[PDB]
Amino acid sequence: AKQSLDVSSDRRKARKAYFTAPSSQRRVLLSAPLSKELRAQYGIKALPIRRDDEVLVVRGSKKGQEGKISSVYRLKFAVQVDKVTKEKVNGASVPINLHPSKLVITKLHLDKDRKALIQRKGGKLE
Amino acid sequence: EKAGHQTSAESWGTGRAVARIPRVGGGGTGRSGQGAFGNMCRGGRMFAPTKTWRKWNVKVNHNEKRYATASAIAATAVASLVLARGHRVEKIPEIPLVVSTDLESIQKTKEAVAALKAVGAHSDLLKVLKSKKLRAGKGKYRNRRWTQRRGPLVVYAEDNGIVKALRNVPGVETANVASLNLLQLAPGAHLGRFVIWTEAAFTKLD
Amino acid sequence: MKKVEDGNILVFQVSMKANKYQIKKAVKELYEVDVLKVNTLVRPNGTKKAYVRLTADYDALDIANRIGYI
Amino acid sequence: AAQKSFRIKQKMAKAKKQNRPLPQWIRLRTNNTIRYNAKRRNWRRTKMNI
Amino acid sequence: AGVKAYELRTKSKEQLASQLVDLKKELAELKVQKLSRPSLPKIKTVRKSIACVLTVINEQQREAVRQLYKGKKYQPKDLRAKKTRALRRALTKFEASQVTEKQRKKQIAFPQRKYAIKA
Amino acid sequence: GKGTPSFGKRHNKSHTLCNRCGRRSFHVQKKTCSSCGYPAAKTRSYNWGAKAKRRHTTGTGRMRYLKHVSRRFKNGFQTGSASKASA
RNA sequence: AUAUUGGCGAGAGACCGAUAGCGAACAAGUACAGUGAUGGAAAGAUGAAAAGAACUUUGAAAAGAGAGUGAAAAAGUACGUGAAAUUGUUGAAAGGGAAGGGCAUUUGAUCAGACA
RNA sequence: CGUGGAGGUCAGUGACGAAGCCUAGACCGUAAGGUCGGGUCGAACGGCCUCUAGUGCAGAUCUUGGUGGUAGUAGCAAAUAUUCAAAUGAGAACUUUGAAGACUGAAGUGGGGAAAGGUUCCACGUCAACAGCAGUUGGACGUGGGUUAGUCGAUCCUAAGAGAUGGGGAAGCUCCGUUUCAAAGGCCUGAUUUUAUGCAGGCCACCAUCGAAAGGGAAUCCGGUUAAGAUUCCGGAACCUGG
RNA sequence: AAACUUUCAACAACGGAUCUCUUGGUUCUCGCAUCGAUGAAGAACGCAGCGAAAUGCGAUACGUAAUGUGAAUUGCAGAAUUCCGUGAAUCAUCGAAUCUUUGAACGCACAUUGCGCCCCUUGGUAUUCCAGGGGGCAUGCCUGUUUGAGCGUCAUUU
Ligand SMILES: [Mg+2]
Ligand SMILES: [Mg+2]
Ligand SMILES: [Mg+2]
Ligand SMILES: [Mg+2]
Ligand SMILES: [Mg+2]
Ligand SMILES: [Mg+2]
Ligand SMILES: [Mg+2]
Ligand SMILES: [Mg+2]
Ligand SMILES: [Mg+2]
Ligand SMILES: [Mg+2]
Ligand SMILES: [Mg+2]
Ligand SMILES: [Mg+2]
Ligand SMILES: [Mg+2]
Ligand SMILES: [Mg+2]
Ligand SMILES: [Mg+2]
Ligand SMILES: [Mg+2]
Ligand SMILES: [Mg+2]
Ligand SMILES: [Mg+2]
Ligand SMILES: [Mg+2]
Ligand SMILES: [Mg+2]
Ligand SMILES: [Mg+2]
Ligand SMILES: [Mg+2]
Ligand SMILES: [Mg+2]
Ligand SMILES: [Mg+2]
Ligand SMILES: [Mg+2]
Ligand SMILES: [Mg+2]
Ligand SMILES: [Mg+2]
Ligand SMILES: [Mg+2]
Ligand SMILES: [Mg+2]
Ligand SMILES: [Mg+2]
Ligand SMILES: [Mg+2]
Ligand SMILES: [Mg+2]
Ligand SMILES: [Mg+2]
Ligand SMILES: [Mg+2]
Ligand SMILES: [Mg+2]
Ligand SMILES: [Mg+2]
Ligand SMILES: [Mg+2]
Ligand SMILES: [Mg+2]
Ligand SMILES: [Mg+2]
Ligand SMILES: [Mg+2]
Ligand SMILES: [Mg+2]
Ligand SMILES: [Mg+2]
Ligand SMILES: [Mg+2]
Ligand SMILES: [Mg+2]
Ligand SMILES: [Mg+2]
Ligand SMILES: [Mg+2]
Ligand SMILES: [Mg+2]
Ligand SMILES: [Mg+2]
Ligand SMILES: [Mg+2]
Ligand SMILES: [Mg+2]
Ligand SMILES: [Mg+2]
Ligand SMILES: [Mg+2]
Ligand SMILES: [Mg+2]
Ligand SMILES: [Mg+2]
Ligand SMILES: [Mg+2]
Ligand SMILES: [Mg+2]
Ligand SMILES: [Mg+2]
Ligand SMILES: [Mg+2]
Ligand SMILES: [Mg+2]
Ligand SMILES: [Mg+2]
Ligand SMILES: [Mg+2]
Ligand SMILES: [Mg+2]
Ligand SMILES: [Mg+2]
Ligand SMILES: [Mg+2]
Ligand SMILES: [Mg+2]
Ligand SMILES: [Mg+2]
Ligand SMILES: [Mg+2]
Ligand SMILES: [Mg+2]
Ligand SMILES: [Mg+2]
Ligand SMILES: [Mg+2]
Ligand SMILES: [Mg+2]
Ligand SMILES: [Mg+2]
Ligand SMILES: [Mg+2]
Ligand SMILES: [Mg+2]
Ligand SMILES: [Mg+2]
Ligand SMILES: [Mg+2]
Ligand SMILES: [Mg+2]
Ligand SMILES: [Mg+2]
Ligand SMILES: [Mg+2]
Ligand SMILES: [Mg+2]
Ligand SMILES: [Mg+2]
Ligand SMILES: [Mg+2]
Ligand SMILES: [Mg+2]
Ligand SMILES: [Mg+2]
Ligand SMILES: [Mg+2]
Ligand SMILES: [Mg+2]
Ligand SMILES: [Mg+2]
Ligand SMILES: [Mg+2]
Ligand SMILES: [Mg+2]
Ligand SMILES: [Mg+2]
Ligand SMILES: [Mg+2]
Ligand SMILES: [Mg+2]
Ligand SMILES: [Mg+2]
Ligand SMILES: [Mg+2]
Ligand SMILES: [Mg+2]
Ligand SMILES: [Mg+2]
Ligand SMILES: [Mg+2]
Ligand SMILES: [Mg+2]
Ligand SMILES: [Zn+2]
Repeated sequence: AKQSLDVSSDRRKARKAYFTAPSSQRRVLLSAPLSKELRAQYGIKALPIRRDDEVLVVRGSKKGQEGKISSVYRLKFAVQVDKVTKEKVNGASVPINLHPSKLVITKLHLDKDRKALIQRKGGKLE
Repeated sequence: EKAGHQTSAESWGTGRAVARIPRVGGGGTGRSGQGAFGNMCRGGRMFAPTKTWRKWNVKVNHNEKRYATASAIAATAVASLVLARGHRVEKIPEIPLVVSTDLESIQKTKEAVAALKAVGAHSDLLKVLKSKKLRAGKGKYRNRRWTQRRGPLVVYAEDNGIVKALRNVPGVETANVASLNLLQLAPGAHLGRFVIWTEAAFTKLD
Repeated sequence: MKKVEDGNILVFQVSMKANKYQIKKAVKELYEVDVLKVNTLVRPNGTKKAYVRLTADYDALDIANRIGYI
Repeated sequence: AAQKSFRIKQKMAKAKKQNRPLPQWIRLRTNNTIRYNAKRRNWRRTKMNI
Repeated sequence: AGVKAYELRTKSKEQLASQLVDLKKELAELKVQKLSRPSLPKIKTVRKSIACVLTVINEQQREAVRQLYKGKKYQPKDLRAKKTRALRRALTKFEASQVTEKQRKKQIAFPQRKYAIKA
Repeated sequence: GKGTPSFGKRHNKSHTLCNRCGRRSFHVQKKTCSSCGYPAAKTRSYNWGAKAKRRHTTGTGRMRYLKHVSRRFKNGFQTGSASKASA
């Protein structure tokens, strides 16, 4: 149960803020959970997905496949992996859009800033 | 109060082979010529527009209020009522079910559930939980999306943690004896709520 | 293009806010060139055309593919 | 009309520029919703009223 | 590319003017090229570069004036605080707090006392 | 002849474009605008015309300056600059 | 302490659910009418994903026929469901200046139940 | 009896198919209606106690939308008129070129303009809609190109008239007045040889401004040139105004 | 006997009801006090690599500067140096700017991109004419400065 006077349970308002969320706001909404191994490694559950990260699909038809996030397609609330695609009938190839909540992060791309994030959440890093 | 009425539309009088509701004037848009205002008109004002000064609340004599909650309390004894009301008390130790004042001091949900279970509420707790459904209404999109039954009502004399250790368990409610509310004692006006009384609360009753 | 090859005339779209003096001076300063006379018109899209005739010392064709077009 | 003021001509210019089909690439944008240009005017269907 | 301000502010006044003229020559050329070409995005960046340089020339000229007016009655209106028309009329703290000699005495002698009930 | 033969003589404007409101209700001979009142210092409007008002009130345009007053109010009409921080 | 169908920020409803709710859920005070004051609409929904039909064949083309994609084309940018009026084809029947209806049975078609 | 929402309950139904829709198949009810099967369908929904109302349609020359019979019907008949052949094209009564027959008959169906329109002009592409047959054509559709002035107009002037200002009315939006009951303004040079422009004469008291693309008015012509501009470009030869 | 008409059903039309949706509306409640001559509200016209609109912006034109974030934007193209970084972004925030022509709208006009005056400066052999660049000149009223008017009026000259 909410308890504060400044959070709204309202469904209309919630859908509205989702679908019209600004780019910066979607980076955080698009988080992926870490892998069992990465979670022990860094003592941390999840992180906003970020491009050159390495990732395992764990729901849906692509369950079990893996690769590198090639773009975080924030406009579409979706992520693309160079290694997970549709081959069309005309032989042309086309990315498939995946949701971070359906991935698992198996290798992080690290910055000063990424490390600084993991630390701010009280994690530990190899 | 202005809907249906944001036109300058006029009747056309008779002699024009056409019903005499007012009609929007002007030309060139498809709206013009059309029935206006009346309640049978697309875009008309409704019959008897609802008004905020409708009566919403209701006065009840304080003493009758009390008669009712007194009756309701009396019925939380009387197993068959409690049974009839839903409520899975077919194997609780006894009724009224009174429990140690130590309950009011539990801070932790998991301990709180443990205790309710021990004293016999396992099956009512399970009934809520087994009963979540999407509501059949349009209610479903007016902040009223799910449905579920009512669990036991835990009553205490002093909140020393219990109202907070219980607030997250589905269907379980808590009340101070000093208050005590008819909406909870007889949900939907059906006598019989399963009530678990702390001793401290059971004796404050008199 | 033809006016350039045949009439020693550079043709510019030019600011609405500018007059025959300002166009002349501008072309001169920007192009090291000498202007005989400047005709102008307002296009049917809200822009100004300047027919700029250079003096006979200059060769507008030459001077147009020095600025870099064709 | 035919010996005009700059004001009318300025307006006519804006009018000529707004007179064209949808730029077709727009049709392909994510969540695009515009089929065609619904504000297309024509000199012999609707008058400008200056 | 595109110029950065924080590098522009380390340049002399006359360097910045000169880079302005350089960019403008360049923009001029890009525009010649643009019409021999299916597409020409780089033009965008040179014209945002001009924007930047002008901003930085204006910045400097302004804080130059701002400072040689800092600390005098009367400075040009477009360096005066904006606030709001009302706020900008509006008694100053000083004027608002003006109190009569008779008031002042009364305030001194008989101020609101801190007190409490019990005994 | 009061109908269509006479509609053929309609080729002269009673109103042109109004400088202040753009509308083509600037009555030429009267030299005043039937919509916004130009060149009256004030703007035409009437309480018996709520639609017209709504067609023209503040917010139906860009609000080029007023847009920003509430942010500026919110932060107490700040002056100066933001400083700096880290990572 | 009082007011508040305006403004900015918020939390809500035994409220409406696209002919309803504000006129406007959409490039709506738009498009469009009027010399002018003013008047003022219609218009939401493929699918999880365009995977928006490669390729063959007939055709001047639009398209058709195959193929293909898809959980489904009985979802094909005419797109969820897809009523009625009204229409085409197929099948069955009746019909000497209307048709339709009531009680009853023949004839045809069709079907439940119950036997053990 | 039935409908939208509400409290309770049946730990009710459901992607192994909710709701909805179809169905001279079944069953219950005197009836309002209720139940089933089958087909279609795709995400939600119902029984019972109770609460609540924007709660039940055949009508209102009802409202909005859709749809028929009428009916392949009335009709597509004013303005004298069309024809042969080639070419192009999937396709030619209707496009293009040739031929022929005619018409308008300079009070024009010719050659230009004002108002109005606003790109319709011109070129290339080209037919889904539109041009009440057609269409390869178009004032349509797509993409482009195109309007050049010291001398042509505007701009200047004044006309009927409009309309600020000192003022006078009016609660006021504003109304009156226009030289009016006003301390209403600027030119010509001299005086400067600190110096740039203060004073020395004398005048002139005319006291706004808007209002004509037909009235008044400084000044340009011929020849050539474009797909589309031309008294505007090019060639030549002039003229006016200011300095 | 067909055709035709009429009834039923099946598949196909026509049409868009119904069911289920809902970033809209409607009503209630709580908190707050900020438009404008420092040029508001409103208008016009413009501005993107490829936009007609809506949204945004003003010749610095779907943006400049600053700050926070920490790698996108995405219809296509693009840059490529921007990824352990004074640093991506149609991001958030916003304190500094730019802000065409207008509008109470202010040199005069305005169905005109019409017509003056003043100052500084540049160019044309120029205090005087022309052209370019910058900066100015509305009205009422208040305090003050300066210059003045009137036998309205005081004193003081010889
Ligand atoms: Mg918190
Ligand atoms: Mg986090
Ligand atoms: Mg997704
Ligand atoms: Mg009313
Ligand atoms: Mg009738
Ligand atoms: Mg209504
Ligand atoms: Mg329902
Ligand atoms: Mg339920
Ligand atoms: Mg009490
Ligand atoms: Mg040559
Ligand atoms: Mg000209
Ligand atoms: Mg017409
Ligand atoms: Mg019309
Ligand atoms: Mg940048
Ligand atoms: Mg001030
Ligand atoms: Mg009459
Ligand atoms: Mg008429
Ligand atoms: Mg008139
Ligand atoms: Mg008047
Ligand atoms: Mg005015
Ligand atoms: Mg309110
Ligand atoms: Mg509340
Ligand atoms: Mg509506
Ligand atoms: Mg209703
Ligand atoms: Mg409506
Ligand atoms: Mg919506
Ligand atoms: Mg429309
Ligand atoms: Mg749908
Ligand atoms: Mg639909
Ligand atoms: Mg969709
Ligand atoms: Mg096919
Ligand atoms: Mg299906
Ligand atoms: Mg379907
Ligand atoms: Mg298709
Ligand atoms: Mg369908
Ligand atoms: Mg019968
Ligand atoms: Mg019978
Ligand atoms: Mg009932
Ligand atoms: Mg009901
Ligand atoms: Mg209702
Ligand atoms: Mg079903
Ligand atoms: Mg039937
Ligand atoms: Mg049965
Ligand atoms: Mg079935
Ligand atoms: Mg679905
Ligand atoms: Mg009831
Ligand atoms: Mg009703
Ligand atoms: Mg009835
Ligand atoms: Mg009916
Ligand atoms: Mg009837
Ligand atoms: Mg009746
Ligand atoms: Mg009817
Ligand atoms: Mg009808
Ligand atoms: Mg026919
Ligand atoms: Mg016939
Ligand atoms: Mg006839
Ligand atoms: Mg013919
Ligand atoms: Mg003849
Ligand atoms: Mg004759
Ligand atoms: Mg003719
Ligand atoms: Mg002509
Ligand atoms: Mg026209
Ligand atoms: Mg033509
Ligand atoms: Mg065709
Ligand atoms: Mg046509
Ligand atoms: Mg036709
Ligand atoms: Mg045809
Ligand atoms: Mg065209
Ligand atoms: Mg064109
Ligand atoms: Mg002349
Ligand atoms: Mg002039
Ligand atoms: Mg007057
Ligand atoms: Mg005049
Ligand atoms: Mg004249
Ligand atoms: Mg004349
Ligand atoms: Mg000639
Ligand atoms: Mg030419
Ligand atoms: Mg011609
Ligand atoms: Mg000549
Ligand atoms: Mg000569
Ligand atoms: Mg001379
Ligand atoms: Mg026979
Ligand atoms: Mg069927
Ligand atoms: Mg519905
Ligand atoms: Mg949905
Ligand atoms: Mg709401
Ligand atoms: Mg509240
Ligand atoms: Mg206004
Ligand atoms: Mg945009
Ligand atoms: Mg871009
Ligand atoms: Mg930084
Ligand atoms: Mg932003
Ligand atoms: Mg600027
Ligand atoms: Mg003025
Ligand atoms: Mg001007
Ligand atoms: Mg100036
Ligand atoms: Mg004074
Ligand atoms: Mg004095
Ligand atoms: Zn106006």
